[PDB]
Amino acid sequence: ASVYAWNRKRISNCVADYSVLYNSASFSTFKCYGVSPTKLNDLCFTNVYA
Amino acid sequence: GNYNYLYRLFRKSNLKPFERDISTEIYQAGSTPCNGVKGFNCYFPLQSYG
Repeated sequence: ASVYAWNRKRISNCVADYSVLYNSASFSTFKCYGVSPTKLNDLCFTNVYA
Repeated sequence: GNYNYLYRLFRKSNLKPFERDISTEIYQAGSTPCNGVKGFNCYFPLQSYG
């Protein structure tokens, strides 16, 4: 989508395997600002908005 | 910019009481090994305050 009309995709009612996404090397910028990347696979959250 | 003071942002384990870490070795942030050379998913443990 465009930046002024960004599509918000909601992730819920599923298990997220962040290991596969974190081990993919094609993402040139993988920066987190409020949590820890090494703790994503243990912590729990109500929902994810993309 | 006083960058002379640095802190250990990344480490593989929490420290025991009265334990000092002075080893300036590279940190492996992902599944890809670093082999002592900086690169993708290879971030230095020590960062400077701005």
